[PDB]
Amino acid sequence: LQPATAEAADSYKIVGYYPSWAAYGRNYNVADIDPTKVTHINYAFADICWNGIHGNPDPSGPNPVTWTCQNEKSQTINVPNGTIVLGDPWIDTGKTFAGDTWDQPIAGNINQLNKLKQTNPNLKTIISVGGWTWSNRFSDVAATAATREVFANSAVDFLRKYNFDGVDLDWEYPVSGGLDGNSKRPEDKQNYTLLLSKIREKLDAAGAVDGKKYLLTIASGASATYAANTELAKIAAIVDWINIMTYDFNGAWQKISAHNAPLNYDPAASAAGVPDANTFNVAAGAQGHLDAGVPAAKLVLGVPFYGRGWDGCAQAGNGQYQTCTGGSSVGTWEAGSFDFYDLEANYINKNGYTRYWNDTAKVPYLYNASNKRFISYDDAESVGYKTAYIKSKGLGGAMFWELSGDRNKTLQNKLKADL
Repeated sequence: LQPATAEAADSYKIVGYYPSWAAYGRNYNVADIDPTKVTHINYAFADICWNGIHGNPDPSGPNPVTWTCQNEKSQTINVPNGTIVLGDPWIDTGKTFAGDTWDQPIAGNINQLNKLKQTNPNLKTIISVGGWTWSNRFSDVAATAATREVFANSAVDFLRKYNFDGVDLDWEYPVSGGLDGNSKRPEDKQNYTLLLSKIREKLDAAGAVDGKKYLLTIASGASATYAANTELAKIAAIVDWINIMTYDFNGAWQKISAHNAPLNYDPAASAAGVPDANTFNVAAGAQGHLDAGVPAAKLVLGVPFYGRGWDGCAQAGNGQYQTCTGGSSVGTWEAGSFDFYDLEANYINKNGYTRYWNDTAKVPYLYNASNKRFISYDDAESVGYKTAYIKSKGLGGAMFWELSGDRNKTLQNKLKADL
């Protein structure tokens, strides 16, 4: 091949999440990933040790379980409070896969991520810490110098041991929001910035020693409250980029149906009383970061490779913005949510579900008139509007949750084609 012409686009990021638990019943393994579709993979998740255990027993979350803090062999370790630990040692580093032999330090999903690099040397891997279920100790870590130091040094340790290229903090969320059982403080706003600065300090030193650049990112909330509760301009100066979670704006937890990731404001949503319709859309979320002073190149737009549904929605408006009986009792792996590949096989203009298009919000939805279910989702067309927005605003690229939900690579192919 002739050496290809360089274009500004050559530089968009495509950051795909891989959830560690996909390797269980979902039967979607790291080795199933096509690395050519992404620039970075965020591995979800590592956790934080506190008093020798980790996890979150909050019963309002989907996985109310704790475990001892362990090493890569699933043996209990004694580490200081605030240490980043493997979230699920067995699947992360213990299970063997094709190519593994007895004579290697680690196996599991993480070694398979490193194999994807060997085969696809342009790929970078990033460990994501936290998320919805494991955000309960961030406030405690960020609250004092000593635990910020422990956490930052442990991020270097983890990256070095497991050959990650970077670390990503998914604190959901500083100050307010997230699961009720999360530790929270007003000072989370300033403390988060200092946590990030300390991590950058340690990554800068480690990179100088190790002969490389280590990356630091966060996943941010898209609401105005998140922006008010964080120092986005200061964060942006420290991190390599921010992955904004421009999705989960509406879902099975509310009675009025609406969109998971509407791109633009639809006046009809406000007329319907959809909570926060004015601001709960992708463009408003991204614009809030730009308005705060986040450079566009440091803003990577989150895109969902799943939808959300409701049961018992009236026929009016084809189910859209209607007061339904509740969240959908059906879902691909958990009630209320639908992976895109499942939608492709079983729902989009199939089995009584008819597709409709909201041309203001620029997203599709399904309504089954016989059974009254409504599903908001994203498809190739709506992803195309989201990439058009990325390009128009000069954003850094796209992030998506998550690889196992896009099994046919339909949405990945769209991102690739557009970015």
